[PDB]
Amino acid sequence: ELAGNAARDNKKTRIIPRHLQLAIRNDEELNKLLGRVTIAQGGVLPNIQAVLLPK
Amino acid sequence: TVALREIRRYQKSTELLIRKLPFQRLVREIAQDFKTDLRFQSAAIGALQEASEAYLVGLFEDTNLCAIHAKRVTIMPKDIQLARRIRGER
Amino acid sequence: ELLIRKLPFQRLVREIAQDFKTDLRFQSAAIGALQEASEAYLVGLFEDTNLCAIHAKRVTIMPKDIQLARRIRGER
Amino acid sequence: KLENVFVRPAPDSKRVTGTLFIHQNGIRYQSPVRSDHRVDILFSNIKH
Amino acid sequence: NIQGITKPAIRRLARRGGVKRISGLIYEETRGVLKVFLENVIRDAVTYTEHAKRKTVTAMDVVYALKRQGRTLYGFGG
Amino acid sequence: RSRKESYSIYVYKVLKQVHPDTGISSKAMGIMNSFVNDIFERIAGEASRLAHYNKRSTITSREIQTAVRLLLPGELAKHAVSEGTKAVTKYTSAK
DNA sequence: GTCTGGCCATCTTTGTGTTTGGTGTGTTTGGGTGGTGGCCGTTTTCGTTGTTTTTTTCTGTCTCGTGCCTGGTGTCTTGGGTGTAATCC
DNA sequence: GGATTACACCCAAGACACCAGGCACGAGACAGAAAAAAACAACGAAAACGGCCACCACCCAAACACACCAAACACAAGAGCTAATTGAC
Repeated sequence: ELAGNAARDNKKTRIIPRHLQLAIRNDEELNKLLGRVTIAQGGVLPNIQAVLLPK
Repeated sequence: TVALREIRRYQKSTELLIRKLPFQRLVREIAQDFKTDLRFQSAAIGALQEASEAYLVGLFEDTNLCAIHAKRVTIMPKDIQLARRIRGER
Repeated sequence: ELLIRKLPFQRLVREIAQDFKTDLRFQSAAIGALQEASEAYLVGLFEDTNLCAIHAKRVTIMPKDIQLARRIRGER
Repeated sequence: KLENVFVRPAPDSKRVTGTLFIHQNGIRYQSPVRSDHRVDILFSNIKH
Repeated sequence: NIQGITKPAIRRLARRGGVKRISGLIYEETRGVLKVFLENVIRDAVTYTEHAKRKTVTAMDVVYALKRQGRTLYGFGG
Repeated sequence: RSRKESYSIYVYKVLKQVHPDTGISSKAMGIMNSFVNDIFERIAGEASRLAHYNKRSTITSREIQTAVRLLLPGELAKHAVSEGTKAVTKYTSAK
């Protein structure tokens, strides 16, 4: 369910590993459950630290 | 500015950032120190590369956290050593 | 020797246990093991906090060092 | 002489390369930018 | 063959990790860390292979060696 | 030939049950199969350890339920226990 | 010109499906014991009370350390400038 | 005679991050007299844990059965890697 939501959010009709990674790391309970697993071709969440942003 | 452009570009893509042949040569060089005439399925090398890059990216995230904690933009070897000590690796 | 007082710790443990099932009994060795584990855990956490505080060129440990330590450990 | 050497502690806030000279009873560091930033060290005063 | 991990590749890995500025010794430090990691993982994999009485290292050996370390990997037949 | 089993058809059926107009790549189907196998292994290992702690020769639904409670977080464990109890009662009521 | 988007002209092999068929789950019945249930024992956990005294605490005092502000470095890039350069009346 | 003009290309400067020194105000350590309750010991009561014996439903095991699950590869097509740029600002 969450992976299909994530794939529609990207306007795709097929689920790829990227959407699985986004669904897992975006859900608190799942991300706590799958805390040690790495997903091939899953990537990382977009995350830029506050102090690195330009001024 | 190009640094942030690259950060945005690389947190979007998922493609492997190491060239395949250098990583294969490194793997074979390392493996040759445990047993000669070993063969590797291409999927084994692919899995190793995925795991190694995921590990290195997580380590670089912890290193970035340490560097920001010290109030620095620049990551330093002492940051890496501190992150690896706190993880429980060194 | 254990540093947290034994009876206050017993009362804390009972108070926390009062949420998951009403009117539980505890072995004494259970409370002793809990105290040993808690103190070992806290000492390790203070080690990591001291490492972070020294990293920041300081000598005083502050709550953000604890937060960084728990983040790097992978604690929620 | 040994050329293009930095000294620590620096005699001035500005880090500048200097030349180290061997003399009869010690060594002399001498900055090219200012003659007044000489550091003289006697052999008798070196422990290690 | 450890030189094959060039400086741009480490820069790319740090940029995907969100790192904005990089020292000059980070490259050697990272090469050492990667070498240690790969040494451990390949040693475990080769142990699995020798036990299975094989001369080829399969993907199952790598997956079990990562499960041994706690680095569970999905998508390779696990 | 090599007739090796997987969960691909069941995952596909579940997907079409939740998302009708959405497909899945083969690499994601592989990842989902690995995920199912992993979770199975975790639950079965916990159930085995519990059975051996309690000196029993049988893995029943009580062991499975308490392993689910031990493993999953609060709301997730609650929903999963609800689903499991519902299914067990519906299966037991009929025959 | 910045930036995230909704799309393109071409690459690549994937993704959903039908198909053949066989094996693996499903029905049937029989046996043996594991696991519930009940009943009894008795250890052990909670509960309280008195007396002692170590530990906690409130507070004061002073100083040392944290945090803010500064000069100067190296470094990439943008811009104004000028002298080299030169031909036309 | 001598001035108006054509042309590479160098130096001043801005924006970015850092090590080191200095200065200051406060928050934390240390000490001291005081209130607190942990701890030690004692005795009492009894919930519940460990054990035992019985009895049956539950799961393993055969054997025969048929339908759901596997791979091949037919058939249809996801949307990347490629290059320019709708749309607010």
